[PDB]
Order: sequence, then C-alpha cells, then structure tokens
Amino acid sequence: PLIVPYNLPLPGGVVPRMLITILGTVKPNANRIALDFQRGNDVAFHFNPRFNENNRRVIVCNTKLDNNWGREERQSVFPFESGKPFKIQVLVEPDHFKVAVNDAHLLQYNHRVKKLNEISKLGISGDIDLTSASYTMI
Ligand SMILES: OC[C@H]1O[C@@H](O[C@H]2[C@H](O)[C@@H](O)[C@H](O)O[C@@H]2CO)[C@H](O)[C@@H](O)[C@H]1O
Ligand SMILES: [Cl-]
Repeated sequence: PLIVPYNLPLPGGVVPRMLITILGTVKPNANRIALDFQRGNDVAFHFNPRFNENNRRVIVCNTKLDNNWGREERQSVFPFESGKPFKIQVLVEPDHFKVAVNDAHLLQYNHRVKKLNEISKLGISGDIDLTSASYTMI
C-alpha cells in the first residue's frame, strides 16, 4: 500500500481530459477523508468527506487562497462507508472538476483557480488505507 498522507505530483499541472483515480479502503470509525489539489500553498480544490459533522455525513468542497478558505460547497449525497473499499475518480473538464465515486457521478466543482497548469500536486489524507493513486489521459 501507500503511506498516508500521500503526495501525488501532477507534472505540468492538470489539463482537461486528465483522469485521477484514487483507490483505498475507509478505516473503521473514520472521521474524514481529504483530497487537496494544490497550486503551491493554495488549494485549488479541496474535496473533504466528513463522517460526523454534528451527527451528519457531508462532503465539503472549497478553495484556499493566501491561507484563507472561501465559500464552501456542500454535498449531502455521501457514497463512502466506514470499513469499505472505494474508488474516487476526478476528471478534469474545461470548467470544473467532475467527481465520481464507485463509478457513480457525485459532484462537480467549478474552477476557481484558473491556472490549471500550476495545480501540480494532489495531497491525499485522512482515515483511509490507500491502495493506489494514479492518473491517465482519456
Ligand atoms: O472549507 C473547508 C475547510 O473547512 C474547515 O472547517 C470550517 C468548517 O467547515 C466551517 O463550518 C466553520 O465555519 O469554519 C471551519 C474553519 O474554517 C476545515 O478546518 C478545513 O480543514 C477545511 O476542510
Ligand atoms: Cl488562478
């Protein structure tokens, strides 16, 4: 397996038609997962499943610029389960990141950071066993 937190370099940043695939298993009694697509210290796209926010399960998405979080985009559809294997696919499209979990469309996130070619790292963290992290062009 891979060590968590895991840094996946994205050479030359992201580009439409780039597909990032993360395979892992959620730990029992998990609290959180996070994917952080970074542009240096900025987080272009933070994708953050929360297993217990006031006894609710929610996915929080956001952008961090100059160390400040912006407006949260929340998704109540929650395909993850403690103890279970998952696949997250993030497809870069011209105007948004498109996320599918276990082959089912989950959400889209409009590009706030527009210099796609400078989003050159993906951090993967949280309460998971990480099996694989890779990318390909479709
Ligand atoms: O927005 C992503 C960011 O959220 C931080 O937590 C927020 C929390 O979601 C919000 O309800 C409250 O008003 O402010 C907190 C601090 O900004 C997390 O700390 C951070 O890790 C990100 O997940
Ligand atoms: Cl930008």
